[PDB]
Amino acid sequence: MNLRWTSEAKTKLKNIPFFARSQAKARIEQLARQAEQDIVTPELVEQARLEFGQLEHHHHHH
Repeated sequence: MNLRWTSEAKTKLKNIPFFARSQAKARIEQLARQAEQDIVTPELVEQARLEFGQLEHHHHHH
């Protein structure tokens, strides 16, 4: 069900907004499967956090 979260990854997950933490967790663990790893690094956690940052610049319109 869940993958192996590193201590650093756990901390990184905490740095993510609660509203999107479930969202991010789903992304992070899916990214781990993209690498076929059972253990998620804080780097994967950052990736999910970054992608949400890139796709959302607050004013999503012109």
